[PDB]
Amino acid sequence: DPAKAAFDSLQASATEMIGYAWAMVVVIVGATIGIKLFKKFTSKAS
Amino acid sequence: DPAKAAFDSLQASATEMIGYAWAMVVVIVGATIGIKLFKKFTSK
Amino acid sequence: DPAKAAFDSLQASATEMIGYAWAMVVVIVGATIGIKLFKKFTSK
Amino acid sequence: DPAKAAFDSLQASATEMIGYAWAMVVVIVGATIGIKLFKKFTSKAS
Amino acid sequence: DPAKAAFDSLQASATEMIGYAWAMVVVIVGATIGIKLFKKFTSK
Amino acid sequence: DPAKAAFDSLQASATEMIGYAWAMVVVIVGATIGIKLFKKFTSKAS
Amino acid sequence: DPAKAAFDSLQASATEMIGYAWAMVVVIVGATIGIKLFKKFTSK
Amino acid sequence: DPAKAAFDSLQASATEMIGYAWAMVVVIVGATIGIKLFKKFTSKAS
Amino acid sequence: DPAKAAFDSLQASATEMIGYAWAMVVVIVGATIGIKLFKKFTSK
Amino acid sequence: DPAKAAFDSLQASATEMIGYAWAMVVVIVGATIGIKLFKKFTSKAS
Amino acid sequence: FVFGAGKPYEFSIDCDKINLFRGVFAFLLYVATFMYVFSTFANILRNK
Repeated sequence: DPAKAAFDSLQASATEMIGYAWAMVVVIVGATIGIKLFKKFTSKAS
Repeated sequence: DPAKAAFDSLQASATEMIGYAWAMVVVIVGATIGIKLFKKFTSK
Repeated sequence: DPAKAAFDSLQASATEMIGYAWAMVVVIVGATIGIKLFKKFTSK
Repeated sequence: DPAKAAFDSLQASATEMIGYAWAMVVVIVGATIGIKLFKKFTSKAS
Repeated sequence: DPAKAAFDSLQASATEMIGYAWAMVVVIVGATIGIKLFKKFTSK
Repeated sequence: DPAKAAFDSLQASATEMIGYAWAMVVVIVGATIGIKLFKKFTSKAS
Repeated sequence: DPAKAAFDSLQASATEMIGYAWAMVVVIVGATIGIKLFKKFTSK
Repeated sequence: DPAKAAFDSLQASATEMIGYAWAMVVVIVGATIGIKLFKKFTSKAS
Repeated sequence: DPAKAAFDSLQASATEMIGYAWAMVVVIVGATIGIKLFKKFTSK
Repeated sequence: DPAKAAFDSLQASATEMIGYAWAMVVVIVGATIGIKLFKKFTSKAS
Repeated sequence: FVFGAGKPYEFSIDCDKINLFRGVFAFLLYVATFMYVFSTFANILRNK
C-alpha cells in the first residue's frame, strides 16, 4: 500500500511542527502576561 | 528539517524584542508614578 | 463515529485548562485586594 | 431514488454533530461568565 | 417560500433568548447595587 | 427575451428577503440598546 | 454613469440616519446629567 | 494597440469612483467625531 | 523599480496626515484641561 | 538551469520590498505612540 | 441561578465560587468598622 506509508510520514512531520509551535506560544504569552501585571499593580499602588 | 531552522530564527527574534520592551515600560511607568506624586503633594 | 471520539477529547482538554485558570485568578485577586488595603490604611 | 436516501443520511449525521457542539459551548461559556463575575464583585467590594 | 419559514423560526428563537437575558441582568445588577450600599455605610 | 423575465424574478425574490431581514435586525438591536441603558443608568445612580 | 446614481442614493440615506442619531444622543445625555445632579445634592 | 485604449478607459473610470468615495467618507467621519466630542465634554463637565 | 516610486508616494502622504493630526490633538486637549480647571474652582 | 536564475531574481526583489516596508512602519508607529503618551500624561496631570 | 431551563443551552452559576466571595467580603467589612470605632475614640476631644 504506497498510500499508507505516505500518510504515515505526513502525520509524523505534522506532530513535530506542533511541538515547535507550542514552544513559541509559551515565550510570547509569558512576556504579555508579565507586562500586564506590572502595569496593573503599579497603577493600584499609586 | 527546513522547518526547524526557520522556527528557531523566529524565537531568537522574539526574545530580542521582549528585551527592548521591558526597557520602554520602565521609562513610562516611572513618568506616570512621578506625575501622580507631585499632583498629590499639591492638592490636599 | 470518528467525530464522537474527537469531540470528547477536546472537552476533556478544556476542563483541564479551566482548572488551571481558577488557580491563577485567586493568586492575582489576592494581590490586588492586598495593595488596596495597605494604601487605604496609609492615606486618611 | 438513490439520492433521497443519501441526502437523508447526511442530515442525520449533521444533527448529531450539532448536539456534541452545544455541549462544548456550555462548558466554555460557563467558565468565562464565572471568572468575570468573581473579578467584578471583588473590585466593587474593595 | 422556503425562506419565509426559516426567517420566522430564527426570530422566534431570538425572542426566547432575550427573555432569559432580561432575567440574568436583574440578578447581577441587584448584587452590584447591594455591594455598593454596604461599603458606603461602612466608610465615612 | 428568456433572460429578461429571469432577471426580473431574481430581483423580486431578493427584495422580499431584504424585508424579512430588516425585521430581524430591529428585534436584536432593540434588545441590545435596552440592556445597555439599564446598566448605564444603574451605575450612575449608585 | 450607473455608479453615480448609486453613490448619490447611499449618501442621501446616510444623511437621514445622522439626523435621527443627533436626536437620540440629546435624550440620553439629558438623562445622564440629571442622575448626576440629583445624586450630588443628596450626598455631601 | 486595442489594449492601450482599453486600459486607459478603465483607469479613467476608477479615478471617478475614488472621487465619489472620498465624499462619502467625509460625511460619515464628520458625524462620528461630532458625537464623540459631545459625549466626552458633557461627562467631564458633570 | 515601479515599486520604489509607489512606496515613496505613500510615505509622503502619511507624513502630511500626521501633521494635521498633531494640530487636532492640541485643540481637544486644550478644551479638556479647561473644563477640568473650571469645575475644580467651583466645587471645594 | 533556467529555473535557478529566475528563483534568485525573485528573492532579490522580495528583499528590497521588505526594506521599503520596514521604513513605512516606523513612521506610522512613531506617530501613534507619540499621540498616545501626550494624551495619557495630560489626563494624569489634571 | 439557572439560565435557560429546559433548553439545550442550559447553564448554572454555581455557589462554590460565590461562597469564596462572601468570605473576602465579610473580612473587608470588619476591617472597615474596626478602623472606624478605633478612630472615633481617639478623636473624642478633637471636635471631629
